[PDB]
Amino acid sequence: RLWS
Amino acid sequence: SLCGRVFKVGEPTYSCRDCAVDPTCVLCMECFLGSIHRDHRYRMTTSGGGGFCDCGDTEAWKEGPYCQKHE
Ligand SMILES: [Zn+2]
Ligand SMILES: [Zn+2]
Ligand SMILES: [Zn+2]
Repeated sequence: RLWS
Repeated sequence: SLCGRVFKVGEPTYSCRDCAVDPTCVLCMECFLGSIHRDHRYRMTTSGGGGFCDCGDTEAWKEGPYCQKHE
């Protein structure tokens, strides 16, 4: 998953 | 046998707009171009670093959860  | 890549700074990242379960789901370039999603609508970003490839997470993709390398 994207890091945010 | 699976991907598990952690994105590096500057690395191209892809999401399939058609198949992603949600907008956090993404693939590294190796997995994207080796998957069905290369022929779908996609969103490409340049990674800031961190985060990971979702190839093989059968709950991240409504179709094509793996690429040809990791199937
Ligand atoms: Zn990958
Ligand atoms: Zn893969
Ligand atoms: Zn797709």
